Amino acid sequence: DKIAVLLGGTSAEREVSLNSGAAVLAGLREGGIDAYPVDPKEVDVTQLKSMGFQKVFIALHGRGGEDGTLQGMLELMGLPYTGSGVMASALSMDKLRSKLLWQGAGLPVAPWVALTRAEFEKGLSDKQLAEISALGLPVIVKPSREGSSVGMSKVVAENALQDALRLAFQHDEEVLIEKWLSGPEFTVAILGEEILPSIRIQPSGTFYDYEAKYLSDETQYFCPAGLEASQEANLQALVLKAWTTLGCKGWGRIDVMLDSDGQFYLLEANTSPGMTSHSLVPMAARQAGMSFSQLVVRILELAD
Amino acid sequence: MTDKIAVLLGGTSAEREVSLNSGAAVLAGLREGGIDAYPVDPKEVDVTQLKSMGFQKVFIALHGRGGEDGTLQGMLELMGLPYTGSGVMASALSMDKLRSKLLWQGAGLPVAPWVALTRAEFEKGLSDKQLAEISALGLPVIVKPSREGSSVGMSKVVAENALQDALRLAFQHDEEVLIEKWLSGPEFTVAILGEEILPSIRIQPSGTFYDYEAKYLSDETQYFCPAGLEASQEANLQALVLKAWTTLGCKGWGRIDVMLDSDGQFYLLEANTSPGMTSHSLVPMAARQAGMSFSQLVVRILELAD
Amino acid sequence: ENLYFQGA
Ligand SMILES: Nc1ncnc2c1ncn2[C@@H]1O[C@H](COP(=O)(O)OP(=O)(O)O)[C@@H](O)[C@H]1O
Ligand SMILES: Nc1ncnc2c1ncn2[C@@H]1O[C@H](COP(=O)(O)OP(=O)(O)O)[C@@H](O)[C@H]1O
Ligand SMILES: N[C@@H]1CON=C1OP(=O)(O)O
Ligand SMILES: N[C@@H]1CON=C1OP(=O)(O)O
Ligand SMILES: [Mg+2]
Ligand SMILES: [Mg+2]
Ligand SMILES: [Mg+2]
Ligand SMILES: [Mg+2]
Repeated sequence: DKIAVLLGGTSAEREVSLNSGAAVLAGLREGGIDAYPVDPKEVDVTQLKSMGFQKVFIALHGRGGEDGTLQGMLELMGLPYTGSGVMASALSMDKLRSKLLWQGAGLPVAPWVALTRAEFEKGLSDKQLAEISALGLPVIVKPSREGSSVGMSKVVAENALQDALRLAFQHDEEVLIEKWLSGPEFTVAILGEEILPSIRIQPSGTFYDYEAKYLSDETQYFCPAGLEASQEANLQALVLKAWTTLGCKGWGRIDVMLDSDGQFYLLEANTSPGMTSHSLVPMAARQAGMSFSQLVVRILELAD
Repeated sequence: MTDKIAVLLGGTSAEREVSLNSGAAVLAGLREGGIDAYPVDPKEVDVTQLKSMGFQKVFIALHGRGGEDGTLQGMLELMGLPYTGSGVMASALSMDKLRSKLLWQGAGLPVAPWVALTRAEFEKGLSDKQLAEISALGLPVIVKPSREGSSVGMSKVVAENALQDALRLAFQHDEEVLIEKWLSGPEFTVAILGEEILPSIRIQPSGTFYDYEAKYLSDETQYFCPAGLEASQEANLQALVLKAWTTLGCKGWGRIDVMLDSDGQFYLLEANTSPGMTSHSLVPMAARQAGMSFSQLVVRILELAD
Repeated sequence: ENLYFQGA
């Protein structure tokens, strides 16, 4: 079979995606698969089956490639594709609705307030200001539907919030204000029915931002995560429940942080994770005894 | 040389026959409004070809998976064709009753107590914790597939020993099923059109619940619009429905189903992002009470598209 | 194409 490896696209994470797709391609060609890079910014994707491919590997990040739109197109084109279906992809991109779903399911999530742009440009009511104040300081402000820490700022003073919302609202119509979690920070990869070894992330700097993710050499990673056996077990159980509640499939990565109470809190699910080498999914597969090439082969194998 | 509109109807879901009827009425209604609309059935026509066929915009009159669950919306977004109703995420969520319920509960909105089961769990055999949770709902219960419509796959369980039969039926239609506390009713439905909440409708089936026969075939189902609620009860219902619609991220138009229970409280059942549009359907009924003919309604739904 | 509304 001929494989298309979708890379680049038109989101804020285009540059990361170009690097993931480059790495996925090579690992796939090293595995004996007939794979070829296709960039949706360059190539009309609606033409894939007419171009001669019969399976797709999605190495796109962000809205378009990760939010169910592509998965819907591909489902109707017929073509099997890597990762989560339409619902779980769309839901996993929307951090507000992920949070609501997990809270509904009794899962641990950081206290938060959500705001729309219409609510912001009008001005905040006393009800909303009271809710925001009960979060304490500091808080994090993030767009609901971004990735790679885009549009995020940490606010440490109450009068600095309205400015941080202005930045976030340049990226989304819906914004989250969340309680600042102490850390430490972890990420857990999923592959089929297998939860892979957790990774602890220690950024130099305020949080795990875009620079810390892709540009800097100062970020420290620990695989395995160095947790006590009971804590590692609790982390894995929590991630499994989070994954299944969202309805995710195939592979992915869920972000989790400890807070000051010594408990884990779910941040988000990523359904088309980074695949450079700076990247965390390949690192966990390696620890489990898989080469990068073996990982991408397996991800392709679990499709519809 | 104005816009050519495709009315998608029929398709391959369990609700194909209802959708043929919805599309038939929508087609005539749009033409009555001066819109150059044509029927396209995805069962017979490759919808990946709509743009190449010369269509500019799409009225979705499909019901069920394949038309209402975000898959089609996804395709149309990449094709760059504007379409009616909710986008990819809200369509996918509204189709999934299990995840609609979780989201609504996360938002502090009222939902019937329930237990969810996967097909794997049912086949493994129900645990003692599961039988306990199910028993706590009391009897009767209602059993539904997570992702159907038109009461397909649903039934009422009146004896413990027949729960298995209701589950086997629902599992013929989905890989995830819900068992819900029985709500006393009465039953209502509330249509949404753009930023307007339309008059609620009280629904009174002649039989056990509002099943496929009561919805589409019986002349004994009774409807009341207006619903006969006291002014503040009506306001409360409309406020609940708006919050449920906004929580799911829905847009354009739709219809949310709600029931009272013995405690005097309203409980959300589900949202429908591509509701019935037969002549006798409930969205047209609510729009009629609000002063709109059927043609004025479909023209408005189309105007709301992207 | 032959249309339901001819012209436009
Ligand atoms: N509530 C929080 N408290 C502290 N740090 C946070 C919080 N939420 C996010 N972060 C930091 O921001 C980074 C990105 O946030 P995340 O929710 O994973 O969004 P993204 O999709 O941008 O990765 C996290 O990896 C973490 O370093
Ligand atoms: N918990 C419940 N208790 C009593 N009747 C219910 C309950 N849930 C649904 N019903 C009945 O079943 C019908 C269909 O259920 P609903 O959840 O609306 O699914 P559908 O998508 O098939 O319409 C309702 O219109 C109502 O008559
Ligand atoms: N979405 C980015 C791209 O690859 N992996 C990601 O994870 P995130 O930075 O969103 O946690
Ligand atoms: N899905 C059907 C067809 O159109 N309207 C509907 O509502 P439901 O029967 O799902 O409550
Ligand atoms: Mg992310
Ligand atoms: Mg993250
Ligand atoms: Mg329904
Ligand atoms: Mg219903």
